[PDB]
Amino acid sequence: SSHHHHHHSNSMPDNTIQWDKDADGIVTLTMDDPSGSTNVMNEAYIESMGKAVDRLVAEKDSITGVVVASAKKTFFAGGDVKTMIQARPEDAGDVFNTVETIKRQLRTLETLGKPVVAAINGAALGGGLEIALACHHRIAADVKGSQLGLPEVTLGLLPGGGGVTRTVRMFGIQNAFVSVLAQGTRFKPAKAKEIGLVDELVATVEELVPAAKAWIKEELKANPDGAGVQPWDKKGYKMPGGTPSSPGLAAILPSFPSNLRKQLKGAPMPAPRAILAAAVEGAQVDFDTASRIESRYFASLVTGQVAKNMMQAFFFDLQAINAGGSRPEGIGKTPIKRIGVLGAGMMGAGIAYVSAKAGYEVVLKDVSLEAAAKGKGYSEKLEAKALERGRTTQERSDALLARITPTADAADFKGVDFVIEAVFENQELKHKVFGEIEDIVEPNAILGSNTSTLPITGLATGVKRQEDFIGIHFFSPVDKMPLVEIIKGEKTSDEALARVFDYTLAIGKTPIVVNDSRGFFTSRVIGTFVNEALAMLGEGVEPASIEQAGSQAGYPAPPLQLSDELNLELMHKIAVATRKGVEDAGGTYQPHPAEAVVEKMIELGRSGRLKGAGFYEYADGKRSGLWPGLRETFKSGSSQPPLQDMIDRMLFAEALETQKCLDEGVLTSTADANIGSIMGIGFPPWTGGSAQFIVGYSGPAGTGKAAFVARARELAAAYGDRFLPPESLLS
Amino acid sequence: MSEEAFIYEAIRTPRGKQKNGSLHEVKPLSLVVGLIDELRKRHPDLDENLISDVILGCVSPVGDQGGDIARAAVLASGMPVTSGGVQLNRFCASGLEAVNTAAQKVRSGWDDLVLAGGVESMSRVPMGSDGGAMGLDPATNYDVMFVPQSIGADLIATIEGFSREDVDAYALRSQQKAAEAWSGGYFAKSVVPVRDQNGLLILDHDEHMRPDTTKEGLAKLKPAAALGGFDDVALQKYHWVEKINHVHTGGNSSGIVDGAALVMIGSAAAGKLQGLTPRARIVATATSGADPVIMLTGPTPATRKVLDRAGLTVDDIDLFELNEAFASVVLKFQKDLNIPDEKLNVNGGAIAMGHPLGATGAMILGTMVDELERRNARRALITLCIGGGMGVATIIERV
Amino acid sequence: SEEAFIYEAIRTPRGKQKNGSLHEVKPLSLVVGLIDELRKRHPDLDENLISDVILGCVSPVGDQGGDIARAAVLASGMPVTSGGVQLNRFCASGLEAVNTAAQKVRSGWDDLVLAGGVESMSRVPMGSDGGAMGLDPATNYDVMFVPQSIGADLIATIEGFSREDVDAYALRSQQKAAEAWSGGYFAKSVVPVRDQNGLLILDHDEHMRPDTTKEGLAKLKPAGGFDDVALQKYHWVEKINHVHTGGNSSGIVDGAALVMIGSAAAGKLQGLTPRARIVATATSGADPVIMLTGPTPATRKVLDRAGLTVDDIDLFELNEAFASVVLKFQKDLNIPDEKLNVNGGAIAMGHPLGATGAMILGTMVDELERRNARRALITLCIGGGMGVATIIERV
Ligand SMILES: O=C1N=c2cc([N+](=O)[O-])c([N+](=O)[O-])cc2=NC1=O
Repeated sequence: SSHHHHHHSNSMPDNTIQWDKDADGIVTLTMDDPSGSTNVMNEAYIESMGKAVDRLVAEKDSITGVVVASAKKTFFAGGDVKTMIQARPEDAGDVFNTVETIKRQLRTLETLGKPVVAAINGAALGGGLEIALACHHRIAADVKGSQLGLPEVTLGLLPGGGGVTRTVRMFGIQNAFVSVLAQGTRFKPAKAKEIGLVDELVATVEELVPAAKAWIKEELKANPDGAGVQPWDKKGYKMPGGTPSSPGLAAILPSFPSNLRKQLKGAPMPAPRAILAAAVEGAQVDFDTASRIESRYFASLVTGQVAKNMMQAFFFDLQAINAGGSRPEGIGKTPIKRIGVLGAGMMGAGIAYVSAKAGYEVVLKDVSLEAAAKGKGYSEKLEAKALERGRTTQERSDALLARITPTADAADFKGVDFVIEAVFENQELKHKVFGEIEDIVEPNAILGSNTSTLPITGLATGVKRQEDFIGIHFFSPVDKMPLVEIIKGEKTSDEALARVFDYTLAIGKTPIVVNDSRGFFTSRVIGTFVNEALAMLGEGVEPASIEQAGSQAGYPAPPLQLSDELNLELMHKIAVATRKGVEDAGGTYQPHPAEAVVEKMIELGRSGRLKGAGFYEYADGKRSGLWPGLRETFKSGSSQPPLQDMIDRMLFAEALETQKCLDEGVLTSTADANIGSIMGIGFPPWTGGSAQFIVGYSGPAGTGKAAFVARARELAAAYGDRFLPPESLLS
Repeated sequence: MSEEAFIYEAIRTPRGKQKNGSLHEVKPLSLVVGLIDELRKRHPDLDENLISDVILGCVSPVGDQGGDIARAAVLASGMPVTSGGVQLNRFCASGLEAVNTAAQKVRSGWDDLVLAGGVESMSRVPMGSDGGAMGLDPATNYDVMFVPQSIGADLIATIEGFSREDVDAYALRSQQKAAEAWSGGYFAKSVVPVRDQNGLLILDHDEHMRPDTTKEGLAKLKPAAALGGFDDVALQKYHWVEKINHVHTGGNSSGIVDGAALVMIGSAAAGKLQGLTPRARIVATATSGADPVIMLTGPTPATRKVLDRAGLTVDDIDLFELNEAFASVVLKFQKDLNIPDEKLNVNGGAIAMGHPLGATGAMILGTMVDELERRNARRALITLCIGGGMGVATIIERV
Repeated sequence: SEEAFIYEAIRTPRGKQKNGSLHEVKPLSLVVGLIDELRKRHPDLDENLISDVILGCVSPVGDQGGDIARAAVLASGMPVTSGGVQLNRFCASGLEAVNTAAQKVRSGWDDLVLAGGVESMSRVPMGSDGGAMGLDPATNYDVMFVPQSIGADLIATIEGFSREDVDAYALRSQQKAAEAWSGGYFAKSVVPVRDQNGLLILDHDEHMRPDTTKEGLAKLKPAGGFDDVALQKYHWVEKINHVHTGGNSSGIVDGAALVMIGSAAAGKLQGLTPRARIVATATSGADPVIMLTGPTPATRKVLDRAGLTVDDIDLFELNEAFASVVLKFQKDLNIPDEKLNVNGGAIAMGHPLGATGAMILGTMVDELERRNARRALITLCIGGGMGVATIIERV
């Protein structure tokens, strides 16, 4: 019943809200947390808003309207992740009471009998937007960088401060879930006003509070009976799209969970289904009962394991990387003038597009002008699709394509201070291609290589300045894949790391730093994923089950489909190089059981999508379906393991392989392993990464590293020694 | 388990079609009262005080079908106020469940004479009108992988290998045998024509029938769950299946119709005291189930259980009556138990005449009572699949 | 042939209508919570031997539509072969489910059956399902449809029950319900409701007003021309004395109840200990306008059917729909006052339509065992003029 966290009995949190009442009786609450640069929904805020809301009630006779504003660059962003990530199952009561107290304050503000206007000066994300949604009118400043939304589903949470309950009562169940809640979409101020999230816009922040007080003065004069009354608090309120008992919405309502299950492909992500349950259940009862249900589902997510995985990766791990965690400490800046891409394939053309989209002049060289020209057409094809979708102007798109200069002459790399080679996976080819350009480019130019497997130290011997040679690994398609794997050669200087680090941030991608070792991190770990699936196929498991297993595990692409695009001939020479290194050192090579399946498909002339046929069939450039001869070739169906066994084998192979990379020194931090596996090779976000998967594993037999080892030993006894955990995981 | 339960009367209304149907103007309460008044016409001297309960199956008990429609029939038809009245809902088997529950009440000895049957006016109260604890609860719907019956039937045809021509061949077979049964006079005394408050005829035949159905006409129909996502959900459980072959259309699936059926069940002493002649005996009943996503494989374990409970095998049964909800379900049932074709739905089924959810079980039960007498045969086994993957089966024996 | 035994009888607490604790709880969850409690009582129970689940529900629409019994089977992870059927016989649905389960067990064609009922009246108010007896003018004009409260006021007028008489019965129901709670009688059978996090939602019967006084009951006010309709049939009555209020009538609440029933062999096979035996069941009826007079011939019928009399019965449990109904029943059969609704009734604890019959049934199973008594007779009046009665014997 109270607006405060405690009601009994040293140390109290600071005040974060400034109070000001004008002569008209308009109170301006200015949130300004002194402990940071951004207002956050922490214990200091809850106490500060509690006093303010108590004061609004005590002085209601002398108060005519309220304005909620901020003194930071942003409006209000997020909650206390450090506290919510520590919530144990036994802490469910505390979590429940906290969000109930938070919403009790916003509900009093909402039913004050007076108009409350939010002056949104900057970003209002998560808890910030929830405060604004509790106001009766929302004005945002159309400023650069301003974002509005409820992105807590991306951390495994849900909008627990009224975000679910209010958006559903503003837009209906379907629109609120699809457009705002299910994916936590961020919106620019113009988009926010368009969908109903924001009511009015202003050009500058200085107009906000005056325009807010203006709207108060006009709302009081024009609509005195409905001032400070939300639409759902009026007698004739009718939910958009109907309530679950309305015949129209009831006809399509049972299909909402199945459509969500279609989207998620059966992956174990509990937050979206918790949002759907809270939304629908809330729409069946009054606002207050709906709000309390919202608290129970929220507490269910916060104390769960998936939210801790997601909070660990997408908040803590990402922030450490973005703060230069893998970047060398004392290195300055070196701006880039002209980028030179070698090769106009899918990789080289995608690299030139994301470089031009960032504002860089790119020279796109290939062996023929016809080839380089068709490479720039990749950028024109993406810009033409962004023009139709209306995401960029014709004036801005023309300047983007004008920074791409397709050529076939090596002399056109004159004045280039950043080289990104993306030619065929062959050492002496890259040696030759770099030799033809190392003297034409600037003497301080970075010599980057987009290599998947060949070690950078060996590639560096083909140039003169090996200190400026480095591995800059992108992922197809470059215009969408957000990771850049930076590979440190033995001769690579620390300054070269920082320049590629800064370049990665300039083009809007996330970097990880990896020490030189064949397979690096991404390619080596993703190999164990497709190898486990090809093993199952050779063991007689149904292909349809293998693909279903990969999708229900949470992967963006099933493993047989991914194998057809990695090309099986490339997988072959990867094992040949591995077999050569062992047998040249005098050892005995233990081949992976998948190698027999690769060489089998090579012999049958089905080496992948690039050569027209693989595990799938391809017609007119599109994938048709599983090759019917696949079942007869491998006796599909003779082995029928549990689906979870198939799922765990793929996840554990990568998790175990990540632990080796950490042990061998390939990776330097768990943050790089988690983000690198999520953004690079598509490790399921619900795991929080392939390293987090170990410390946060949850199965029927328990949770944590101990339960991971027990399950790994369970898999090893039934499928092979490769599932045995390393000594680093044992006690 | 002492008293033997006997069927004394089993009648039904004709089934009116969904679109521009003759029964659309007829309240479902009237369809039942009409059958009650027919029973009075056939036995004017029966002491209705000896009727202890009226049990009606109804899958959508809302609106015209809410408020315990069985009790409404007792009061509206002027039956004794001590005759009770209870509605039950066990999805498609509600009609047969009502009969089975009536028979089990007689066997316990604590009931003497019971009316049982069902009513479903699907043109007035569409399937789903009652909402549903599974549909209105995404937390439930997400966990238990809800899949509509039409997709389970397509999945059955895919696994078992029933082609589009196979299911359409059965659909043609159902239309033919239904027309032969009507033309042969088989339904003359059990299908009670519906009349208005003035005695004017409203419907006297199963107007959903398409007796001039051809193989080519069936092949021209389009497959039928139009929102999507359920196929992906289904294949998430049946992960070894790659593609669902949608083969079911409106011509090889049960018809949406209006109708009702009444069955009179009592002990030997009850019928003897009221001067009634027993037509058949309830030998055994059973209830089982199967996979909830495939949903429609429930009739098989319920049939094996009722056979084992009665100490019989498939050979001992003369007639098999299975609800024609979907052609593939019947072909799966026939394939599993090696049912001879000449013994399976010998007078047609729901594909031809319709499937009034809550009443279907009592309709096909009475259809077998009449066909056993017409053929002078001994045993018949009646079964229906159920939503949520349940099964109900009943064995009757001619007396 | 077979004898039917009760092995478990549990119920949720009853949450009130206004600002009730159970209003945020879907009725499906109420049932699933009780299923999970039975599993806790017998974790080694082979659920495959459960052949049906029978639930009473008077308003099977919305959250209660679509065969909520089958939903409980699927949502709780019970075997798909465990069945699931919803039935509606108005107020007796909960007891009708128990009787039907017993009769199925007696027929030998069911081995182990779960029975009970569920009614979330704060989410699905009564009348939400519609109905021909109310919404069809042709048949409404013939059956003389009258709300049950007026039938109760009519009973008090004929039998001569004053306003003080019905309030005096309402007082002892509050006193006896409070004494049963404080005495620990309900400590085992009332299963507290919790949310998905384990947090408590409700652990007691909110509708109870244990500080009720006779002076407070007098301050209450009594509740379409239905008076003229009733007096048209009962023509010898000049005026109906409206003595029933919200304090001497049943409370509108949310709740659910479950009862596990099976044969002696079925229980012995599963290591269960029988608690009581179902001796006999009966169904009868009475006037559909006065409505609530069905229990008297139904109780007489179940006594003759079991070869018993009132003197053979230790406890009488009649649902407290209205005070005059219970006083009419007590007067007709001359029930001793210390044998009637000994642990309080719906006036204090509430009447969750579809679940009530199973709740008061389990209430007598516990009280027979606690008193070490032999027989109890349970009965409920029903809308439309019906009556259901059951006799149980402690084992
Ligand atoms: O056709 C027959 N039908 C029978 C039916 C019954 N019946 O139970 O109704 C019995 N019998 O009573 O044993 C014997 C029968 N013997 C027959 O040969």
